[PDB]
Amino acid sequence: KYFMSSVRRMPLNRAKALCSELQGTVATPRNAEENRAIQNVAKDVAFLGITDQRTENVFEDLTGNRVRYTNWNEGEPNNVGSGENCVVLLTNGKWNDVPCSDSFLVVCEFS
Amino acid sequence: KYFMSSVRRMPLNRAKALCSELQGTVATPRNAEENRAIQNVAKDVAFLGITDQRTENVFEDLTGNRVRYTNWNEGEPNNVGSGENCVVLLTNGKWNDVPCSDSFLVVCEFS
Ligand SMILES: OC[C@H]1O[C@H](O)[C@@H](O)[C@@H](O)[C@@H]1O
Ligand SMILES: OC[C@H]1O[C@H](O)[C@@H](O)[C@@H](O)[C@@H]1O
Ligand SMILES: [Ca+2]
Ligand SMILES: [Ca+2]
Ligand SMILES: [Ca+2]
Ligand SMILES: [Ca+2]
Repeated sequence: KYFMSSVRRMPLNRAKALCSELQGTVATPRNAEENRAIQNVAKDVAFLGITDQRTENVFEDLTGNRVRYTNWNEGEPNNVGSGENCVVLLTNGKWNDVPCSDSFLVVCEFS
Repeated sequence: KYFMSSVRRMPLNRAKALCSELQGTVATPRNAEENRAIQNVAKDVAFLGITDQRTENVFEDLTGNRVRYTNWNEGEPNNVGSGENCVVLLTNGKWNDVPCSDSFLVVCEFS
C-alpha cells in the first residue's frame, strides 16, 4: 500500500476523481500504522476515503465496506451544521467529520 | 520507484500537471527493468518524461537532465512534420517521438 498527498485543496468529489485518475482511491486507514503513514504524507488536513452518506453515523469506505478501525478526535463525529458526511485526518492524526462540499487536501492510496 | 497509469488521455503539459498534483513526475525509465515496469502498467500508448524541446535530437528528462538509456522503436526518433519533441512508450515497449500537443495516457512515477 502506497500513499501520496495532493498539493492543492478540493472537495471530496474532485478528490475521488483525482485518486481514481491514477487508478487508486482516497486513503482509508485500516489501523494505527496506516493512519500514521497517511498523516506523515499529508502536510495539512486531508480527506480520507470514509463517509456516512448512505446511512448517518454508519461510516464506510468508498466501496461500501463499514470501517472497523477509527481514530476520532474527541467530540467527533458530531455531524454539525446542516450535516457532515465526509471525513478528514487532522494534522494530529485524529479524525473529524466535515461537509463533503468543503475543500481539503487529499491522500490517495495505491497498491 | 512506483509507477501508475492514468485512465484518460491528455497532452504532455496536462500529464505533467496530473503527476505533479500528487507530487510525482512523468515516468522516465533509466534502464530496461524500469521500462518493462512501465509497460506492466500502461495498457495503451503512454507519455514518458522525456523531450528534446531544448535542442532537437538531444533528449532530456523533464528536469533538463540528458538521458542515457533509450529504447527507440525502429525508425525513431524521426521528428515528423512540424515536429515531434515529446516521447511515448508504444505497446511493444519501444519508444516513439510525438507532438507534445497530442494526447496519450500518462504513466506517473513516485518514489
Ligand atoms: O469544534 C469542532 C468542530 O469544528 C468545526 O465546526 C468543524 O471542523 C466541525 O467538523 C468540528 O466538529
Ligand atoms: O510510422 C511512424 C510514424 O507514425 C506516425 O506518423 C507518428 O506516430 C510518428 O510519430 C511515427 O514516427
Ligand atoms: Ca454525517
Ligand atoms: Ca465534525
Ligand atoms: Ca524533436
Ligand atoms: Ca515519431
